[PDB]
Amino acid sequence: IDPKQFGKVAVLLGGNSAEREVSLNSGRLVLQGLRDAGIDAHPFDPAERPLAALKEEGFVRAFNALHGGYGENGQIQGALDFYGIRYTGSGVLGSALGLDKFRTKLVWQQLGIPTPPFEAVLRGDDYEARAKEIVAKLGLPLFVKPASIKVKSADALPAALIEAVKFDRIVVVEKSIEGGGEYTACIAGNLDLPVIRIVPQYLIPCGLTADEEARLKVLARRAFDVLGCTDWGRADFMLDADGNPYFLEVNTAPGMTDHSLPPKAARAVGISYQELVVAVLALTL
Repeated sequence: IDPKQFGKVAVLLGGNSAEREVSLNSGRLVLQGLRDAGIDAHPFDPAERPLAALKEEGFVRAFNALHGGYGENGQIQGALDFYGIRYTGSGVLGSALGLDKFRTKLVWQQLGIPTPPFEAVLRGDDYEARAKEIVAKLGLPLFVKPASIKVKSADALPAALIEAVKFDRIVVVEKSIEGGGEYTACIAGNLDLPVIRIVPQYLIPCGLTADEEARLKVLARRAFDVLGCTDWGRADFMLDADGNPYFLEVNTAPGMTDHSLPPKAARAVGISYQELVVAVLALTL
């Protein structure tokens, strides 16, 4: 790909979210890789510059290296769509739905994409009542995940429901999957990237058979695509003790630091950092 085909590129980085510092780190490295590949790239921090400057300064496309908040929830995607600026990763629906664990899991359940069973808790519920019904119906341990804390005993759940409804009007109480591990499949166009095991480090080889890895990647890519997400991201999943997968969530704005997942997945099969960034930007052509 001739670098001049990309035109003038903005690397979106920084922003106003809690994850600002990680985004600066991603962005600085994406910018450098693009510039090393000959691409006319420039940083653009939307916490500090007005979004209209993109059109006014002739930027034709953006590599989005923002994390969290408006960088990942469809807001900046919508605003860029409106200004005619192409960008990496998922459009408005994919991004909005991808950050919404509740609706992601409803879509999955209805389309047969396996995902851990769960109950919803809503700001204003009888917290003490629900806890009782939820532990009875689902078991322990549970995870309390605000839609947009691990709980191991029944009487600890109320306090966690009270606390988690402070962060979202909708709280997903999810059954924990035991005995298999946590994994992630990085998605970057048609690049064939290996499954990574996540140890709460990132572990390659993930320790599954090549056949299992191959079928889980197809399934992962489907879990991602059915939400409207396209081109670039991750799908996280648990395996139970027999190797049955359960998808947890997707990520539509993955880290691009030197210690982030996709660079580690890429390097493991001989794809350099620079090649990864160029290929992900290439999808916007």
